[PDB]
Amino acid sequence: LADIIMEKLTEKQTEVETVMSRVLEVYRGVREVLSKY
Amino acid sequence: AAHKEICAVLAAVTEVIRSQGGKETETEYFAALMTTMEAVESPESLAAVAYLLNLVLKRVPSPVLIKKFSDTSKAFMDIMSAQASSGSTSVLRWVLSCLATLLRKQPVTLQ
Amino acid sequence: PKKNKHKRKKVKLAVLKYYKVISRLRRECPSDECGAGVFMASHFDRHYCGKCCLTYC
RNA sequence: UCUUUCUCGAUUCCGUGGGUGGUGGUGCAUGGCCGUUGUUGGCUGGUUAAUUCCGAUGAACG
Ligand SMILES: [Zn+2]
Repeated sequence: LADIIMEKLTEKQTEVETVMSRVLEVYRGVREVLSKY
Repeated sequence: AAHKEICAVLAAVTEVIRSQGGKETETEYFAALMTTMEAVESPESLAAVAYLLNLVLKRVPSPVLIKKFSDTSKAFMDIMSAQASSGSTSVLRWVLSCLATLLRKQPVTLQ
Repeated sequence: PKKNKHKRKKVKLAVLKYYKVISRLRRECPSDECGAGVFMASHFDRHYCGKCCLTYC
């Protein structure tokens, strides 16, 4: 019963997933450059 | 956007989800999710079921609590030991909350 | 000290240097956006593509 | 900006006017709008000693 409940919970999680559905540093640097360029 | 909804855990879980199968309450959900609280240390899914059992546990299953207090307690000691060895916050916080609910409702009790 | 504006050099028959008579006298850039006519500037030490800034040396 | 040719193609660029002028400055009439000359109710997150901090987040009466 616990295994069946776990399978049902996994199916519910999959259904919810269906229902809901290095450059950062350099571009933050050029952001700080262009903020007061 | 989804927390403020009436169907969410804000209001309706506190009212109609406590009636597990039409009768409030059944810990068969709690005892069935042992396979999730065992051998799975994934965050943000343990926290959700911990929050849900924290809210559901308040609706007085008192003779069942007195009966399987041993099962709940051993489950909780393995939960706190694993979480203290791991070092998370949310799951520990609501397992403390459900400890509070269980000990308020009810030798090993001193432990 | 007045700054004079830059004037583009009006070169005579800029088209008439990439072809013979048939073939391409200059290289072709192998990029995705550029090709089949985007000729390749051949400077005395290098080659440049004038659209998407390709650089070979 | 000074060389060396690669590309974009009408999205143009040179000169002369005692001719206006417009991202102009300024005053008047001019339409809207503020302030100006009472009374009773009503929590996902990290953080601190701490209901600590930030962070999301209504009414009538004269
Ligand atoms: Zn090219």
